Amino acid sequence: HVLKTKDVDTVFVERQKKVLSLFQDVDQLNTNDEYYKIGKDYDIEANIDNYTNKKAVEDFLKMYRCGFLPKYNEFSVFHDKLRDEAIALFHLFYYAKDFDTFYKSAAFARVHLNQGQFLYAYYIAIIQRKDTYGIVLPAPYEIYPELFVNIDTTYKMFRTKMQNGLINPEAAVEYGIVKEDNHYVYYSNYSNAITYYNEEQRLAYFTEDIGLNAYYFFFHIHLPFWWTAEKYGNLKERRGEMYHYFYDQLLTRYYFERLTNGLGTIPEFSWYSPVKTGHYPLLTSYYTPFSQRPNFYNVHSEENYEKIRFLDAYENYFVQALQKGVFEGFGQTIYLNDSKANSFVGNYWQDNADLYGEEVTKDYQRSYEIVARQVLGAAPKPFDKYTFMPSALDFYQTSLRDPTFYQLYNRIIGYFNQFKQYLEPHSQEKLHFVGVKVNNVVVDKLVTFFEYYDFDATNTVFLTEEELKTKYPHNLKVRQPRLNHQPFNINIDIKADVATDAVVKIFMGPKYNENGFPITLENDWMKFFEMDWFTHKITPGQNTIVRNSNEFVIFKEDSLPSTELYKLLEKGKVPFDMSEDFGYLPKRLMLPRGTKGGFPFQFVVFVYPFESTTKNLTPYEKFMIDNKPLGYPFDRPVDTSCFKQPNIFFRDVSVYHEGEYHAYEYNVPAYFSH
Amino acid sequence: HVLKTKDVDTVFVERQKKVLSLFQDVDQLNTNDEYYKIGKDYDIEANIDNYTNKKAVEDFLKMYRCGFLPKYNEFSVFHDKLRDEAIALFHLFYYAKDFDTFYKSAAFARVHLNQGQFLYAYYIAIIQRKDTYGIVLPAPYEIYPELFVNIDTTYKMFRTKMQNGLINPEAAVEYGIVKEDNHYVYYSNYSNAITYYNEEQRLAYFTEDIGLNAYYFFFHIHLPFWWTAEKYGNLKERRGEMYHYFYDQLLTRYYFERLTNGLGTIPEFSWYSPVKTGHYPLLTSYYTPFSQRPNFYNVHSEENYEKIRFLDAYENYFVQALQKGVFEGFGQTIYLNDSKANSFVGNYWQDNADLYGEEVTKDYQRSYEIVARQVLGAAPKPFDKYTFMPSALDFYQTSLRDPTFYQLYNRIIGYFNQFKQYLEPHSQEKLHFVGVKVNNVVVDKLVTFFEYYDFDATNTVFLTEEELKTKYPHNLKVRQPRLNHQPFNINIDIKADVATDAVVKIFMGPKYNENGFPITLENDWMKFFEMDWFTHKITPGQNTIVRNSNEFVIFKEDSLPSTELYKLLEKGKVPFDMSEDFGYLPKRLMLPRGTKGGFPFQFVVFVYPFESTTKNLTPYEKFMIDNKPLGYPFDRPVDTSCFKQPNIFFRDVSVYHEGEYHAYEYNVPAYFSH
Ligand SMILES: *[C@@H]1O[C@H](CO)[C@@H](O[C@@H]2O[C@H](CO)[C@@H](O[C@@H]3O[C@H](CO[C@H]4O[C@H](CO[C@H]5O[C@H](CO)[C@@H](O)[C@H](O)[C@@H]5O[C@H]5O[C@H](CO)[C@@H](O)[C@H](O)[C@@H]5O)[C@@H](O)[C@H](O[C@H]5O[C@H](CO)[C@@H](O)[C@H](O)[C@@H]5O[C@H]5O[C@H](CO)[C@@H](O)[C@H](O)[C@@H]5O)[C@@H]4O)[C@@H](O)[C@H](O[C@H]4O[C@H](CO)[C@@H](O)[C@H](O)[C@@H]4O[C@H]4O[C@H](CO)[C@@H](O)[C@H](O)[C@@H]4O[C@H]4O[C@H](CO)[C@@H](O)[C@H](O[C@H]5O[C@H](CO)[C@@H](O)[C@H](O)[C@H]5O)[C@@H]4O)[C@@H]3O)[C@H](O)[C@H]2NC(C)=O)[C@H](O)[C@H]1NC(C)=O
Ligand SMILES: *[C@@H]1O[C@H](CO)[C@@H](O[C@@H]2O[C@H](CO)[C@@H](O[C@@H]3O[C@H](CO[C@H]4O[C@H](CO[C@H]5O[C@H](CO)[C@@H](O)[C@H](O)[C@@H]5O[C@H]5O[C@H](CO)[C@@H](O)[C@H](O)[C@@H]5O)[C@@H](O)[C@H](O[C@H]5O[C@H](CO)[C@@H](O)[C@H](O)[C@@H]5O[C@H]5O[C@H](CO)[C@@H](O)[C@H](O)[C@@H]5O)[C@@H]4O)[C@@H](O)[C@H](O[C@H]4O[C@H](CO)[C@@H](O)[C@H](O)[C@@H]4O[C@H]4O[C@H](CO)[C@@H](O)[C@H](O)[C@@H]4O[C@H]4O[C@H](CO)[C@@H](O)[C@H](O[C@H]5O[C@H](CO)[C@@H](O)[C@H](O)[C@H]5O)[C@@H]4O)[C@@H]3O)[C@H](O)[C@H]2NC(C)=O)[C@H](O)[C@H]1NC(C)=O
Ligand SMILES: *[C@@H]1O[C@H](CO)[C@@H](O[C@@H]2O[C@H](CO)[C@@H](O)[C@H](O)[C@H]2NC(C)=O)[C@H](O)[C@H]1NC(C)=O
Ligand SMILES: *[C@@H]1O[C@H](CO)[C@@H](O[C@@H]2O[C@H](CO)[C@@H](O)[C@H](O)[C@H]2NC(C)=O)[C@H](O)[C@H]1NC(C)=O
Repeated sequence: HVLKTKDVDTVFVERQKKVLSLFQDVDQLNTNDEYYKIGKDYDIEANIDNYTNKKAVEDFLKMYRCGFLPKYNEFSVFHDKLRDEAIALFHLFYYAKDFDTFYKSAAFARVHLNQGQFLYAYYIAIIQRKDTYGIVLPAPYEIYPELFVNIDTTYKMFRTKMQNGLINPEAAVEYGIVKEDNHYVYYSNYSNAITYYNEEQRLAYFTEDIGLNAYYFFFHIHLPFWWTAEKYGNLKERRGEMYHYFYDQLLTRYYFERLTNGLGTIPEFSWYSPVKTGHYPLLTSYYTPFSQRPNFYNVHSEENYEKIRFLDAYENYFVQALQKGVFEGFGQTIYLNDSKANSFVGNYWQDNADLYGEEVTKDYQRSYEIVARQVLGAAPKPFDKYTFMPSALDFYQTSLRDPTFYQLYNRIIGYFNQFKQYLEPHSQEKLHFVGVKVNNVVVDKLVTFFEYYDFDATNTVFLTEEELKTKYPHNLKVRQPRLNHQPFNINIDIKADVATDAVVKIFMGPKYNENGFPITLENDWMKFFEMDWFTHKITPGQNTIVRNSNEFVIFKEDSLPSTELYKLLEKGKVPFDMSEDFGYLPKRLMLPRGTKGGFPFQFVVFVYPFESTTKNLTPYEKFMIDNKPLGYPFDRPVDTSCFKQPNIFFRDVSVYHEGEYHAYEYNVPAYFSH
Repeated sequence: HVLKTKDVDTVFVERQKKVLSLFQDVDQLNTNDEYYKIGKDYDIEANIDNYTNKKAVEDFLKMYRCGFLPKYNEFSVFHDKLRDEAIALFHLFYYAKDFDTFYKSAAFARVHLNQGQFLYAYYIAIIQRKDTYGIVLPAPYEIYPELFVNIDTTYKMFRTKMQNGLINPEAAVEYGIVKEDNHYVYYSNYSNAITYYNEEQRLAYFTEDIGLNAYYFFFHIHLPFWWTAEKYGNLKERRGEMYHYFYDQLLTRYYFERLTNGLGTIPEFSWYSPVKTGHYPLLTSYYTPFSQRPNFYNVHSEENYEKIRFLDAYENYFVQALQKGVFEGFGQTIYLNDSKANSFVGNYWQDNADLYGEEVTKDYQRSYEIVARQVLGAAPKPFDKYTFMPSALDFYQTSLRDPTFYQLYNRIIGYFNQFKQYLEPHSQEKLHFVGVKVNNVVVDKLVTFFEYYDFDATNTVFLTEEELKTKYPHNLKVRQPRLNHQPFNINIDIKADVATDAVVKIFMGPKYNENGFPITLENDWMKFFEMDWFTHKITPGQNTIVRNSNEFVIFKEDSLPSTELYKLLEKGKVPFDMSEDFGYLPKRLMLPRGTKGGFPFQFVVFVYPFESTTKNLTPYEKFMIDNKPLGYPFDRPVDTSCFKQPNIFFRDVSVYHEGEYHAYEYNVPAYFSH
């Protein structure tokens, strides 16, 4: 298994090394590094001519002269002041006329501003600026290790750095601390191996997977809710569509993990009753432990009355719009069948900039999601604008760790899916592919297993004045057994009459509902996980297609550590996926953990005529190369019919799991010491 | 597989035919039957000299002159008036000087009294009277089909009888109605195939198994809570022990079923909060449907205020007694270490006759169990002393159907197990068998599966005047897939120093807790299901014991329908087990349904010195042939020690399940019509 690579020129390489020079030892400043001198004395005012937008720069300066979030404090985009500052900073980065002015602005920020705040605006700018297109971003877990690993292993790294090494390596092994080469390796367990407060803990290997969490972070920085989608041209008109697709797909995938663990559907809650599923983040900031929400949390308390009424009102509005058939307000009146209605509900639920026709949201345009994250996070109200007790719900990099995150968005998609039943359902004729028929589909054995995975966590530690004189160590390694599966083929048999360009899609869906009974397309159309999308020229007669799971376009390879990125740069290359598909879900997670006896699911292949791609979303996500609605044909209900189309095939499938069932078993000292 | 038989003489054979003559078409009277003429004119008063207790007879006559529960009304021993009348009836039967007087009294009852009331006292008298010892009892599901099969199938039988056969056999098949020979067979689903109101429904194949339920009914009539245990001699002093053992074992067996179904530990509840798991009995009486308790039932309502205070007080008394190290009241002072302590707590929790040192319980001796069943049953207060809306908790034959049954007794055994930690824990020395060592234990593959089981359900129907002139039809058969498992051997390897008489016990226990983590003997000693108990002579050197599951003494063969009993009688024979082990749990249920991949458990063999059997309980249950406390050595905690005793062995074991996972699949017309 070789990783696909891509060729880059000398300019790109030079810009790549520059951006990476600002992603090192992020919680500390190195006066020996070139960036410190540049950044410390950069005069934004004096170079105001090197920015395409003078107003944005002046607003930044005006804001900056008043002070920004101090260093070391936690930064969260869900807090007004912090967000506005971060956004002003983003504008300073985005409007730099050229890479050089941008780099200097970045260095300025790195030296003067809050590390978290800088990293946030930095990450987004690299994604948004045209001149940095293709630039490979370092893994978020490598940049925010304190957000991707529990305190028990963070504390072990702290103890190692404080002791300046291992004092008794033979004893350290019993605490998962091993030395390999010149690296210190830390075997890190998911939380279900240290605390089991509720049954949802059984899903910890999935909800705490660094790749899954990185995936949500990438989703957000690819296109922040506070920013307009203008830059992406077409996506703007299809933004709400993308919202639905992303969350439906994520919720459905999470649902599958629940199913193979016997946890049933995503729980429903009320803002007027205790929230059943609590959550205890084993994370910490530099000033406080993350807030905890005990099981059966009394959410309807005096501190949340007003917020709950707002959330209620927000839901009420939508439900009433569905009833009367029209969305009023926001400067327009949309009937449910309007051609922009789909984008409206999506933008409405997310309360994004595009809902208002602006480039950035304002503080007074209150958000359902932000307020809901606030009350579900269970944190006491902020001490002040710059100080708050964070919860898993305050970061896109830790959101998926909280069971209520899925419950919140499942509630939202719940309404979105209700809205979809008011639309014209897909007719049997529009779904039919005259001349095309799928005679059979055979799927190879589906097997999951846990496999060790390492990543650089050195950013967890603080370097010595002497250590800063020499090259960075990239000394610490965090090792966790992560979910994965064996590659598998899908053999498709297609009997055709005429020759035509066809599109073939591969989905994965449940076979039974939570109670073990047969699924129903009428109520379960939204439970199909899109796995593949590709064009294929169908020749008259017999057509045999073989798609290997490693080829599914929906997923990407694991990221490589910054150190391997450099070696690859010497060759004038960059990982293909890491550069162009950084937002895709890691392929090692395309399958939910199976069971020893094999858990029931079904694959489905659908092939339809290839045609218009005039309003595709390639500038956003590469695989979106058609005009059909995202998730087609499971994007909305379908005109109930008891006789399936010949161009769609459903194949039963079983997901088995090999090796140790529980991930923590691979971190038992007796085991890894062999 | 041949069923063990037993030889019986002419006297026995004649009495067996007499007792069975009163178990036919029980809801109807046959004036053509000999018993009718006998019973209709039998004069109890005139024969008073034929009973060994004249007071008992006069009390029955005095009571009977005021009236008894009318025919067709539902009978339940949990209602005062009904119980008192039944007990008087039981005394009339128990004190008959000889079988003939007994028979005539019974015939009198069958003609004049409420069917259910009669069957109840009849069943018990047959078990208690010395001259009827060994008499075979008909299966309870054959006598009370309307309490062992849901109404959907009962209504089908009614339809068949009203039509006097099938009007369209070909159509009837699609509804589970089939004709085989001269029988009408009805495929009957467990409730989870028709309504899935909560996750507990997943357990319906077990909680509704007719054998499991019959088992509870037999436990009761064997020795009612309202009767003293005097007749059984030693049982009286060890009654409490027997109470703990019966329920703990049953709760543990049920816990195993939850485990392989991902349902965790037995839920805990509060009398002051909504009861989470509801229950919908798909049963009916002749006047009303059974009462239903919806999920999240508001149990703390004005109707239950006083009852709940009584229940709370009952529990407080016990908790405080434990805290102060002594039980006070009920005519004595018992410190926790008193030899009479164990029986006191069991008799206290059951509020039985022996708690008071009386023959039978009185109306004012309020029962925790009866009141708890009253409020958990959720039925509205009784219309009057003879009329009430029944719940599954009003019958020993339907109790195991209701999830709260296990929650109630789990709560009670929880208190019993807390009491046991105040006693002297078995020391390692007493557990040690000097010179005996179990080197190894090997268990054959553990495999479960569903298999069709039939029983006579003709009592569900009413016969015609003409049909009554001829022999009873035994026309209707109920067919259901019931749990079962393949036979398996356990090879025990023992290394002895000298020769001795040893006792060997076999238990099945969980391997992991509900969260999937290792079990702990300090906290899970009460979770070991006793499977076998037998004496074996040990010779010096190497010993090898091979026990087949069909040999385990704790279980019994399934019961035979009454028609088969007659045929066997012609040869002067009766089924061995049905005769003297009717109270045992059906062996086809000794193993919980497994999983396709195999669910983890562990078998443990323990061998100790065979000695004293002075206070054994053979008169009650055959297998209780020792002096040791029931469930030894897991009858109480053990002096925690990380080093295993040589004479005890634990072996990991996996229970797989073959064929269809869901029982209802075997009742699908397309399936059984082949
Ligand atoms: C415990 O607990 C407690 C309780 O809580 C606490 O306390 C707290 O504390 C805190 C802290 O400390 C505080 O705060 C702080 O304060 C301070 C002071 O204040 C004041 O003052 C100021 C100043 O003044 C001045 O200036 C101005 C302008 O701007 C003017 O106007 C005036 O006049 C003056 O003048 C002067 O100036 C100068 C001096 O400085 C010179 O030039 C001369 O001298 C002249 O003359 C000011 O500004 C203020 O103001 C305010 O206030 C007032 C009243 O009072 C008013 O009127 C105003 O308006 C204002 O106010 C307000 O407004 C509003 C309201 O309505 C709001 O917003 C608020 O409130 C405000 O405030 C006063 O007066 C100060 O300074 C500081 O600041 C800082 O921080 C912040 C945040 O926090 C920011 O924003 C800013 O920007 C700053 O920053 C900085 O720092 C930090 C730390 O802290 C950091 O992180 C950052 O980064 C930065 O850094 C920088 O700086 C520093 C110093 O400062 C240095 O050091 C550094 O350096 C480094 O680094 C670099 C890089 O970057 C390198 O290169 C090097 O090398 C190294 O070295 C840098 O440079 C703050 O704010 C408070 O207050 C308290 N609270 C209370 C209640 O009290 C404590 O802390 C604790 N403790 C423990 C231990 O934990
Ligand atoms: C709708 O809804 C409504 C509402 O809920 C309902 O109503 C109800 O109904 C019911 C039912 O019907 C009712 O009840 C009833 O009533 C009746 C009447 O009463 C009256 O009367 C009586 C009687 O008297 C007499 O006797 C005595 C003695 O014992 C004396 O003393 C007197 O004087 C008299 O004498 C006379 O008469 C006689 C006749 O009888 C003769 O001998 C001569 O003539 C002389 O002179 C009485 O007892 C009563 O009393 C009472 O009351 C009073 C008041 O008024 C008082 O004072 C008293 O004390 C008494 O008691 C009381 O007490 C207490 C109080 O505190 C309480 O506990 C209560 O209250 C009581 O009451 C009167 O006066 C009656 O009779 C009836 O009875 C019956 O039943 C029961 C149960 O229920 C029982 O227990 C009994 O025993 C009886 O039984 C019977 O019947 C049944 C049915 O019913 C059955 O099941 C059984 O088994 C039995 O049977 C028998 O008999 C019959 C008749 O009756 C016949 O028929 C039969 O036949 C058969 O048999 C065999 C088989 O087994 C064969 O063999 C043959 O063939 C066949 O036929 C048998 O025999 C009851 O009780 C009520 O009341 C009502 N309620 C109201 C509010 O009103 C309705 O019903 C509905 N409907 C629908 C449709 O659903
Ligand atoms: C009054 O409200 C209107 C609309 O609600 C505001 O107009 C918007 O202004 C923003 C500039 O911040 C534009 O980006 C939008 O396109 C405008 N939308 C509409 C519908 O006009 C207007 O700014 C408000 N009045 C004032 C004085 O600000
Ligand atoms: C008052 O109550 C006491 C206690 O319940 C009764 O005493 C019992 O009497 C019976 C005689 O039938 C004895 O067998 C018991 O051993 C006694 N128990 C105790 C604790 O003493 C007493 O009989 C009752 N008195 C009356 C007049 O009914």
